[PDB]
Amino acid sequence: DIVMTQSPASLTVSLGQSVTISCRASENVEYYGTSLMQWYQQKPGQPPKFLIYGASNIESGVPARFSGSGSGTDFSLNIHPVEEDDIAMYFCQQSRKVPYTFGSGTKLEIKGSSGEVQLQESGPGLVKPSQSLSLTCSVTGYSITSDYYWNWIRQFPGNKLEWMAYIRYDGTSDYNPSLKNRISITRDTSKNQFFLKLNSVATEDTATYYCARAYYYDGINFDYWGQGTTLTVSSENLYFQ
Amino acid sequence: LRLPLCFLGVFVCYFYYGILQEKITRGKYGEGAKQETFTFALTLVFIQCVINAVFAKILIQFFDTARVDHTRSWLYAACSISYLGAMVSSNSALQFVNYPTQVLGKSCKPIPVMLLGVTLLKKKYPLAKYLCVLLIVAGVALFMYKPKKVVGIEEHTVGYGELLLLLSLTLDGLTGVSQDHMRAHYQTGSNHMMLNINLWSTLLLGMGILFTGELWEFLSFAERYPAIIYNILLFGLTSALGQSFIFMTVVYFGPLTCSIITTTRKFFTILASVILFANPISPMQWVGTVLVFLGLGLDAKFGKG
Repeated sequence: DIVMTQSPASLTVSLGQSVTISCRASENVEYYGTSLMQWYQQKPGQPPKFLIYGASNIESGVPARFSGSGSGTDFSLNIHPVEEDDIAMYFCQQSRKVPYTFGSGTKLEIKGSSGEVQLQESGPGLVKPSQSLSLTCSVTGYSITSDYYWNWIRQFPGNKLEWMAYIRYDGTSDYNPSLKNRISITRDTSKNQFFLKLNSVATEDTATYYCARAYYYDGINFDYWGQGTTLTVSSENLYFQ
Repeated sequence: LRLPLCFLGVFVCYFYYGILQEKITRGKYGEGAKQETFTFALTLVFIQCVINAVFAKILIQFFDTARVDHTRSWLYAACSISYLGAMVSSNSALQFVNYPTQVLGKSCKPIPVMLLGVTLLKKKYPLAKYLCVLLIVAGVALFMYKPKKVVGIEEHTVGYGELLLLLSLTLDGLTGVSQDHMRAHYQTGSNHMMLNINLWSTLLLGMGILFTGELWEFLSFAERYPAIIYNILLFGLTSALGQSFIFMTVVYFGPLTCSIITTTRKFFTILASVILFANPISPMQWVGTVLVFLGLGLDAKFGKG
């Protein structure tokens, strides 16, 4: 699969400087002349926010300052007038092949320091290894039978994202080839939920799990995100800590 | 073998396709007064669409199925309406004009594609277009147009056949635009697109043929000459096979080989239809086909996207 690489680990800037973040892919990510690149922004303790699709089109509602450029296997996100609002971690993602991947991410810091669909996650907090686990995502204000993809993603410590799986309203579902033999995804339109089930968990699954909604246009775009639920797997009952 | 040295598949498939089309459409059915020309065009396109759809379904089933389509149905319907319109109009054009003229007219997609691109896409081709198109224009003026239209077809109001040819060309251009846009924005594989558009066209054609009261009616024609029942079927099958073989050329040795093969096949079909069925081509005319084909090949060679 493609291994996305972000060269600048972290950067320091003042207010009134042009900031450019690079991103590279191991294989060409253009299909019939269209580049399949997405850029997201994530503030601390918050789910990522969808910013750019296609490497050149600014999502509606994003301030005009943000822009993208590049092609082939090199892309760059540029903001000339950085303000106080845009201080977060920026991720670049590719959608050329089924196992969608996210980069290691780059951190930017200032020197000197009913109508909408609501998604809510739930599940156990602490679980010993070698035991099956289940997590639920509930959707309100919308019907999961309409034209939208519903995805499960997880983020490890260190903020290394890894898309887990997704299900389409048609009932078709897709899995990550690495995890295809362990995890299962199911849904229920009567109670408007969808569940992710993991078999024989291990200590390596300690992470934060999100359920998100996405639509396909020049590549999958995760428009809406949930609050995310923590999951810690270890050989003890966490008490007085 | 299996290399471009002898790609017998596409060659024989489309050769039989063309010969069968010329035989069935312009066939001299009946004798003397009791003569009934082939006035049915919707049925043939419907049969061809059904066969293409079933072959595409079998091909996708027997080949990779991991891919998941992302296109929307209404886009498929919008493409299919223009696709079936183009096919039906082009097929009906054969009831008035000669077959070589029909194939020459249907082999002039560059003009409409350039026109639509300039009008809407505003794409600029400083040398690829607007410079090599003069060859196509000169060739088409040589063949379909007389010196000053005063000898031959004459300068009288052209028959409905040429207008139908123009309609087919316009619909083909629109279909190409829609297919290109859909592929660019949704990344749809060839097999899924062909299957979906063929299914939509089949449904629309069935509804139309039933409204027109043809299927319920025209079967008497087949009864009088049962042979047409077999031949037409074969025709349709051939087309499907070609598509399958075309897929190979897409994955093997790129699309330039398929384009040149299509051009040489069209020239060979012109030669066959002028040498077998004896459809005389006036003098100072073959040069027109030469000019058109040379321009098409040059475009496919120089200044090709």
